[PDB]
Amino acid sequence: TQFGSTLQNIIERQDAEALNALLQNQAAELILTNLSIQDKTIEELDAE
Amino acid sequence: ISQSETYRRRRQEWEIQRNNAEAELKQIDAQLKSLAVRREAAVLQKTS
Repeated sequence: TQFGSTLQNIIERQDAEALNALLQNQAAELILTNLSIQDKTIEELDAE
Repeated sequence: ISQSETYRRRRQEWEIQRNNAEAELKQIDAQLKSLAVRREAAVLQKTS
């Protein structure tokens, strides 16, 4: 049972870290999109 | 003579008004460009 408890905790951590990796990768993807948007905004001001 | 000059002066006003309209057309084209750029930004925001 001590190993079982230990295993459960390891498993929870394994999955928690996988989520953090996912979230950071997702954040990076959205930033690239936002950069295109802000760049486009600057072009808009030049049109003004 | 006065009548002739009256028409001359009238013509000068017509030229000014023509030029005002020309400026309006140019500003509008610049505004259409600006809006088109904004539209692309909106499309990117939808993409985001």
